[PDB]
Amino acid sequence: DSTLQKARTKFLQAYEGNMMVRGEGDDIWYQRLWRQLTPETMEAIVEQSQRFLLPLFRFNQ
DNA sequence: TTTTTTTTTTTTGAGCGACTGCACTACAACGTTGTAGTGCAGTCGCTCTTTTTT
Repeated sequence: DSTLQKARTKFLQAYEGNMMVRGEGDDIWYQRLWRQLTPETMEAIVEQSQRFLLPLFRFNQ
């Protein structure tokens, strides 16, 4: 549960950044699809990133 | 004085302060070895209000 909460914290930190760094969610291409980040679309993005971005960190050294 | 065209994004926080690991000597227990304090280095939280006057 601790890693499942820290991953949600990192996802909310990288999607919507602080008041000094522009986050990834502040973009004209993501606001057209959804206006508010629902947890269902968040889990869909998590599943797609686990399906595709896994060999990025699997072969990293 | 006449006239020619062209579709590609990129970037952005760092100093303050603590936690822990590794080393190194000072000093007491058993010349050598275990306990304690300090310093250097890598890693990690955090954080930067409030508003209205013709």
